[PDB]
Amino acid sequence: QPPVPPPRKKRIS
Amino acid sequence: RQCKVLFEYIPQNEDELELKVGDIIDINEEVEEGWWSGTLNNKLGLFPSNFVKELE
Repeated sequence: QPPVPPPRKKRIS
Repeated sequence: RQCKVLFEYIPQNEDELELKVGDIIDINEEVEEGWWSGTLNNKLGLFPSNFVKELE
């Protein structure tokens, strides 16, 4: 099955 | 360190790389669990690590 992207919380510092 | 894209990824945020099956990404660093920065076609952006396989 195709993967589900994890949630994002952060931009690159 | 390099990885190969196993699954397509259509970005959800403008700082994320668009991925196509077979792309090779040069890995930079972990931003947060599951999300790494890397370079692809001279672009630096974020990508989801469960979409790729790390190469030797």
